[PDB]
Amino acid sequence: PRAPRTYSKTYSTPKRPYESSRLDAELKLAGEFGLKNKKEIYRISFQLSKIRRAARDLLTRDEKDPKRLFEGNALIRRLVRVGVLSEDKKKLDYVLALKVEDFLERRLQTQVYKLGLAKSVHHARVLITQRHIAVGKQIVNIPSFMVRLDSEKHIDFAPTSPFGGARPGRVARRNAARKAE
Amino acid sequence: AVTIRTRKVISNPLLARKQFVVDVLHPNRANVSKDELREKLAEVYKAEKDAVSVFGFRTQFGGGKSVGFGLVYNSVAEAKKFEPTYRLVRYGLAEKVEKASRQQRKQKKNRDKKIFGTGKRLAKKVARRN
Amino acid sequence: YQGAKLFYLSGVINGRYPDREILNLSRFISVMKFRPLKWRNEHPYMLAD
Amino acid sequence: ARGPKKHLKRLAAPHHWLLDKLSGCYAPRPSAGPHKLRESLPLIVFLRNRLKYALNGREVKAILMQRHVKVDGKVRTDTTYPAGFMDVITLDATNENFRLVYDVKGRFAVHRITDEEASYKLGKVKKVQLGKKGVPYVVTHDGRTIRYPDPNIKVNDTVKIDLASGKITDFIKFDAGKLVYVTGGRNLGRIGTIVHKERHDGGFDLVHIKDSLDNTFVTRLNNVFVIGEQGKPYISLPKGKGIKLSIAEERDRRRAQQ
RNA sequence: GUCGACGUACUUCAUAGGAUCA
RNA sequence: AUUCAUAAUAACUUUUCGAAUCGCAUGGCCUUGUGCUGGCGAUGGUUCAUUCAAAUUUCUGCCCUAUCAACUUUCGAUGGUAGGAUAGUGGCCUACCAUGGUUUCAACGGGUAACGGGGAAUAAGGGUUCGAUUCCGGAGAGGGAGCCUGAGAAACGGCUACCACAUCCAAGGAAGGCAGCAGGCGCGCAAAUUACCCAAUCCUAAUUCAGGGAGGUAGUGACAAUAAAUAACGAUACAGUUGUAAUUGGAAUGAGUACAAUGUAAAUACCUUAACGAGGAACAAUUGGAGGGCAAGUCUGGUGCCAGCAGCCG
RNA sequence: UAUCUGGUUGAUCCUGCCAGUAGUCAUAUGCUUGUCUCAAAGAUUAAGCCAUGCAUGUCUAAGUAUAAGCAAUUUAUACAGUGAAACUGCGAAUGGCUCAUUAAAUCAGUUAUCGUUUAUUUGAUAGUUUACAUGGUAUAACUGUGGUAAUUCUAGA
Ligand SMILES: [Mg+2]
Ligand SMILES: [Mg+2]
Ligand SMILES: [Mg+2]
Ligand SMILES: [Mg+2]
Ligand SMILES: [Mg+2]
Ligand SMILES: [Mg+2]
Ligand SMILES: [Mg+2]
Ligand SMILES: [Mg+2]
Ligand SMILES: [Mg+2]
Ligand SMILES: [Mg+2]
Ligand SMILES: [Mg+2]
Ligand SMILES: [Mg+2]
Ligand SMILES: [Mg+2]
Ligand SMILES: [Mg+2]
Ligand SMILES: [Mg+2]
Ligand SMILES: [Mg+2]
Ligand SMILES: [Mg+2]
Ligand SMILES: [Mg+2]
Ligand SMILES: [Mg+2]
Ligand SMILES: [Mg+2]
Ligand SMILES: [Mg+2]
Ligand SMILES: [Mg+2]
Ligand SMILES: [Mg+2]
Ligand SMILES: [Mg+2]
Repeated sequence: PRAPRTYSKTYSTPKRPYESSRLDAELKLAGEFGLKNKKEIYRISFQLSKIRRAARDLLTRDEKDPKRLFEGNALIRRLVRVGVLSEDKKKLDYVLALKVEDFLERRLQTQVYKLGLAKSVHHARVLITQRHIAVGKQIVNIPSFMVRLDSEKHIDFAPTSPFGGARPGRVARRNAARKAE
Repeated sequence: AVTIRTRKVISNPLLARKQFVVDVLHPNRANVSKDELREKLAEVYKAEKDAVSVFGFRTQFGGGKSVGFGLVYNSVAEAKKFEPTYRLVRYGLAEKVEKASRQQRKQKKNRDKKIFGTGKRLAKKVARRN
Repeated sequence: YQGAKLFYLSGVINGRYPDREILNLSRFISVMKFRPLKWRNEHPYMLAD
Repeated sequence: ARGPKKHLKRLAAPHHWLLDKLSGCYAPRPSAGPHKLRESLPLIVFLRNRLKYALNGREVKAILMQRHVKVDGKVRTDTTYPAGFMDVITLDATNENFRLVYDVKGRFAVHRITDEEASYKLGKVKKVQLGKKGVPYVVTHDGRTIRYPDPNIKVNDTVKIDLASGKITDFIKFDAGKLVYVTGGRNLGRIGTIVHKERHDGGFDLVHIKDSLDNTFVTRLNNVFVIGEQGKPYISLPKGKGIKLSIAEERDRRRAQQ
């Protein structure tokens, strides 16, 4: 038979889901960023936990260790590239200082809201899922799309979208035809 | 308009052709037919349309561009010699051979396996018996 | 019930269904077994021929 | 099993072939030939996954049946012929010649050579013995039996073989200071110079090799292949000249060139 | 035979103590 | 490291091998003859080496059991000599010999819902458990036994017998092995298609071409996993700057339908895309839990008008 | 276990105790089930029994065609293209499936063959024994005559 294809879980249930403070924190996060469910928050928390555990394990290694140098430099480069970590904080200690909000801000939903293309996080989500947002020349319909620093300046309305210079949607030309008739 | 660009061009004299990756920009169009791409590539490479093969075209998410693979044979005879039969059938260069389904052929094979010899002697034997 | 057999018949040719599916249906009936029902096993009945 | 096997699973194939794990369920089993199964590169992998001339096995067969491929100066038509180390592959239509030499990573590299360098190869003398009628002969690492050898040729030496006639033109003794190429183990693909051969009777002899950067490593004698005197190899060497570079140095160079 | 011994599985009884107030 | 490679002498052999084979082409010598010579290949053939393998083999490592302490040795158990047999070492077997071999550092016997490993889970670490199941190796083809062929089989989609089942029959005979792919029974209670194809992966052959239920393609119970729609922006209205709308405005879009093209061996689907596709956006999201309130209603109890049960029923 | 909730009296604090609340994985099962990518399908310790179909055949210029086969023809009065059947060669000992037996057995790592077989591939290797080329000591396919209810049964010439 053919060789297996790998798969993995991108989220995990927290140790105590029922903590009242935790429930309030999830409520605030979902409301601020317009997240659909607690699964997305768990996903970002799982990613952050993985990153911080890797950073801690590297820190346990003695300085100048080739493994520490190579892996820590790669990790810091990735975090700086995605935008979570600022340029001036290029150390493993500041990697442990990251928070879920830093990742959530980089989502294409929040970026579309912030850049002024949308009036709310929910309006940004609707614009994304309806194929109105293009990062460069590529239409992206995934709200969880993580925007890189270089990609940040190229978010715009898609060429095919009615807002981006294409013809009006079905409703607009429908109403125009009915008015004309 | 439509723009066709050939990338990663390799010249394969072993198979007597040129291989490449065809990237098609087709703004305001669903996609480009293999016929039109073959004609345009033949015009570009100064070959007969019969000698141009194109396949594996996928339109990128969001539309506007397609990527596929293309072959340009040195002349038509080499194309007929090397090209797969199914692709030739697609282009009309060869006619589809009509054959029974695999189950029919396999059952016929087994029935013939049961018979020994030409079988004419068996036929006349059963005829005389009955 | 969950998982019940459901047979699919495509078209009628010469007032007959496709041969393959009827063969499948015919075999399915053949190997079938019937439960004992309370009423039918307590009363005598007969379908007039 | 009740006899020899004829199939090879992709996951069971040699790693250095670099085969996709999802492309299929089977991999080309190298037919019997000069080189062992795990130390060989079948022509299908070379023509398809390395040179990219052929897009599928059928096209490889079409190429071979046209008799366009020569291995060591002789035309081969078998898809899974086990081409291996130091084998010269000639494609006359493309006017191209290749020598199969490991790169530092441990994988057969696409190394192009000149026609003059394609006229000969090198062979490690695996055995030296008298045949029938008292005619001495040498058996090399590719299974070539060459009769009437120079008496000075002993085991572990490297003989330069002319492909046109298959005769020994020159030979190199195994001694300290000789340039060697590692053909097995985790140091596969490295080039260095012998420093000392540690001899153990009834066991495996170990050789200490010093590379150009002064690093030293120990390898079993079976994996060593003499290729010339220091700085003067008898064959053109691949890019990097068999020098291992740490991951950090590779990163630095890659960023520099990019 | 509402029999004895053992093995196994269960049920049940033993929880309030100090300080202030009325 | 050898009685090794190799060589020599004397013979021996139901005794072998040393081309009575095939395709394409028609070159060179001459004393001019269908004379002499001669090219590129295929297939066989002895031996050696190599490759694919096989067989045997050295060291170390297995779960529970001591309320299993002695076991093996008559019928090989330990070893020696010679033979036989094997491809070959060898108690592998035979004949004659000795009396040896294992064991509280657990032999031997018993249990195993015991194929072994790479691996999986958990855990802070030590540990504990799982591993029929994508790779490797072993064993089997209903249960024992024995073989022909062949380089390779103790083969079972090869053969013969016996044991158990079981099909056809004119009763004389004949034919069997799904722990292969589909699909049935094993209950009276249940679960993938008796689908398409060699296009890719590789395998077999005299062989580029034929074959391949190996394998791929699609179909089919939410196996295990990834992403992610079910609305967004306003105005008006009503009620205690908050809440509620079968109120209302024109913009957005895919679920679905479908010219087409791409995809594919041919198809389906995906990615594209003309034209349709939204207010109850009825294009009608689910699974659990908690708490109410209502009567000319019903039942039970009693320090009056109350309390409990409860209330789809007035 | 932790956290949280509740009970421990005439009430409120401070202790202690008691009850419920944790977990993924596994089995069975219930309700719901729109889109994209991807992927698996065991289990009565029953390795229990199987209707039906298929799953192993194979020809190049290069072993054997007077098929009373096809089509081309005077490129062919030995043959010459293609070619059923049969002989010959190879494969069928690979692949696929299941985990019954098996407790120093298998298997893992590591050794040995100076202890042996090896089709095939690859390289070498054979002036030493009517020939302008020997037989049936011979048959298949095929022609023709037949037996059997029946089989991938086969008898005589
Ligand atoms: Mg659009
Ligand atoms: Mg040795
Ligand atoms: Mg002996
Ligand atoms: Mg004896
Ligand atoms: Mg186990
Ligand atoms: Mg068992
Ligand atoms: Mg296992
Ligand atoms: Mg077996
Ligand atoms: Mg069975
Ligand atoms: Mg058997
Ligand atoms: Mg079978
Ligand atoms: Mg078998
Ligand atoms: Mg089955
Ligand atoms: Mg032949
Ligand atoms: Mg259900
Ligand atoms: Mg819905
Ligand atoms: Mg869609
Ligand atoms: Mg003829
Ligand atoms: Mg035969
Ligand atoms: Mg035991
Ligand atoms: Mg052992
Ligand atoms: Mg063969
Ligand atoms: Mg040979
Ligand atoms: Mg006869």
